[PDB]
Amino acid sequence: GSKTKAPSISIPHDFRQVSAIIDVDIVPETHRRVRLLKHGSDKPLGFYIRDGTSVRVTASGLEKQPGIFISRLVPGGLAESTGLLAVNDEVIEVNGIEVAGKTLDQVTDMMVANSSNLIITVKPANQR
Repeated sequence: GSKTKAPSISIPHDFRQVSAIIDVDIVPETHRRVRLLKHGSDKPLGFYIRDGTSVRVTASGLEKQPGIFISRLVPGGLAESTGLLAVNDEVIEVNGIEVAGKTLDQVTDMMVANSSNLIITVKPANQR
């Protein structure tokens, strides 16, 4: 019963400026689909992937899980072009294939199998 909510809340954030990486307060998780369009040419666009230990706090304590991150970033590469993303950031998907629980070799192979339609999902580890 009753219709109690706040239907219309209005907190307008003024910012119609083109977003450039100004970093002070909190880096948003821009799930940036970095796509490599392989078409007659198969070049590393500038993003690279890493396999490393991500330390998380579980009920078992501080544990490390294998996670896919960025390994190297080349200036001119789409991941660098976004600016919001750094080598520290985490990888989630390749095209439409999740990389979680998969080997690095497998992730690299997958992105080559699907290089012409390669879209990589990365998520900022620049948390605050």
